[PDB]
Amino acid sequence: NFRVQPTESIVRFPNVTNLCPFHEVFNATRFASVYAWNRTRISNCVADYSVLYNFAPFFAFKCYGVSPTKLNDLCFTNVYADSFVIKGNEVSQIAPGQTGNIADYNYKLPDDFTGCVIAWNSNKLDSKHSGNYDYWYRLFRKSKLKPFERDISTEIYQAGNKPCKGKGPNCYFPLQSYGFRPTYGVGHQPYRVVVL
Amino acid sequence: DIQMTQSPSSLSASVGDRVTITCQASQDIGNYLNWYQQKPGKAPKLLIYDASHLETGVPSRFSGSGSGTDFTFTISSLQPEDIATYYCQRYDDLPSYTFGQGTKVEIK
Amino acid sequence: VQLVQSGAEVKKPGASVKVSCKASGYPFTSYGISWVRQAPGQGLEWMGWISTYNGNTNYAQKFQGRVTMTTDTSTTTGYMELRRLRSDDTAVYYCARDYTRGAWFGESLIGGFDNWGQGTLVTVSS
Amino acid sequence: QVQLVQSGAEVKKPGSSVKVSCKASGGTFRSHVISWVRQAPGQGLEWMGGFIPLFGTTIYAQAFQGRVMISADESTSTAYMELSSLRSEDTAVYFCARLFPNGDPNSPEDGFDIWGQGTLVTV
Amino acid sequence: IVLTQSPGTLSLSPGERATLSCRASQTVSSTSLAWYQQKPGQAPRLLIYGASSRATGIPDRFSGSGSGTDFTLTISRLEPEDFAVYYCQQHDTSLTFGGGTKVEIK
Repeated sequence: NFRVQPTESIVRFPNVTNLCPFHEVFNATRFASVYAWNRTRISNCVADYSVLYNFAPFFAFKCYGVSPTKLNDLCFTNVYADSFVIKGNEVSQIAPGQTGNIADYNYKLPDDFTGCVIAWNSNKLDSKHSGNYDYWYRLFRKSKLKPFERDISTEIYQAGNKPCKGKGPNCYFPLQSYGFRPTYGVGHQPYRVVVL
Repeated sequence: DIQMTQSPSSLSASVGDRVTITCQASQDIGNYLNWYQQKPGKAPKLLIYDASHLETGVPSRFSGSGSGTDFTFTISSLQPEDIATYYCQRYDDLPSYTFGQGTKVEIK
Repeated sequence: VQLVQSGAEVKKPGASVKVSCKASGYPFTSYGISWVRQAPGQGLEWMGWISTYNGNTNYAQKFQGRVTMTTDTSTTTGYMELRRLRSDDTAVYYCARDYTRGAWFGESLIGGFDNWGQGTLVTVSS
Repeated sequence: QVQLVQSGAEVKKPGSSVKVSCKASGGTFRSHVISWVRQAPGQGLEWMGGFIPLFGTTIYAQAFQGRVMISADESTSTAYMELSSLRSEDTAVYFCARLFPNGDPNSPEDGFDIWGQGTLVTV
Repeated sequence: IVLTQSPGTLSLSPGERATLSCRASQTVSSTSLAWYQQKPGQAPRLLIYGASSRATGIPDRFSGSGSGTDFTLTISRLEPEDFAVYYCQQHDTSLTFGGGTKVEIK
């Protein structure tokens, strides 16, 4: 018998479906207070991620979760893009496992699958050589918060030597203006960071 | 010009190291003294204007003082990052912008 | 990011405006464009805001029926429309991506009036 | 008060490791998790990564992420960066600091930064 | 509440529209917030009261805008006139000055 023929035509269901809140967190001017992790529920979609791959050096592209590929291709409901600022010593803690000072008081991440958290230093962008004291974070909040919550709850610290409000002398701030400088380490450089 | 020079010109000192850095010009500056420090790999930073009164920024460590012929930009307490070359421009009330030579405060 | 705006707009005392704001190389749908009216010397008058997603609009009571913010979602060019133009009304405005009221909800969110319009220098001179 | 004496300033060459030491200046090291500053030459800042000798495993530098083998042995009165697989990228003034999680109940004036001296690495 | 002159070293040659973020923190109405130019080593001038607004002394070449926490002084075609040091103020909330964003040269 006889027939074969190849020519691939794969005209697709969509036409112009809305992209995503992507290129809106990757490219936002003012992120949230760190404990108020600006998770959204990223919108309906065409979240065809490739606008991911294009970007200049991230310095944190390591997909905290599934491989840094396949996100464009896989179809999940929402990746709940979080938005917050940090400085590097806190950014070190932003990873699955990897509990540390800020993922030990403020910003914790679960076992895996933190989307594809994409950190980067924001030297020129969140601190001036006046040594900016802008964005409030919580060290000595009380203790490490449980993996991946939203912490607009900035419960104050149990500092002892006193029954009244727990706070030791008075007002033990879980309100730490990130208090960094462009002349520090990047552990203490301004850091604006996108989470998924 | 008064053709700005600083005289101490190369005060070598590590952390703290009770500091004396003075932009004694050729002649007197009055209240027309800039004291500069340059942040390497970047654009300069003017910390202090006439004899004192540091800019918002470049913290108090680099501290302006001295009112006479020689105006003393002493550091109270530097740290390893305060490696910064201490030249000094002189804001002349009509622009003349005579900078300095570099009195770098060091670390080991 | 460029938010291409109109220029020396020539309106009249008794005309209505269609200011341009080319929603620039950002995913237009996932944001909202606020506006402020830089009345000459008067800082900026709070104009309002379009939700580039749905078009939820917080107009200015000053311009209640006057400002009626619309947009060409197709060619992504914002049209903040003000009737009541005049010489005393000939004042420049700008665009701003409203991240104060994060869009999609008409609800206050973190961030400021984000990246801005070029400028609509409305010349309604009489 | 506290000084956090650091090792010195020498160049190291590719493939091998760069040794530096944030040395103990009269106690005041135990809490004081000795992390590590890098300070890229003149382009930018950096954090070398440090070790967490405070009763647990170590954090590694975000920038290099896998061969930053940053060990630090506080009781021995020495810290280390222990960067195996160096090439050239260093060319920097790697500092030892009392990086943010490193205050004492004493010395609050040297609050959350007791910096070091610095180490010029290069090729 | 804090202010942040972002382009501390904004390098745009004369004759070209630039953008200078002094980037506040709050949603402050510019009714308070303002700008103050100082010669690079002198006392601040009354640069931009109203923080976008042009007064007598300011030429047209100086440009800028902004609200909320992202005040972008979108400066127009430049001059050495515009090469002083400009310090965006905040008359609101216990005035913290600006420290940064000059406009630089080749």
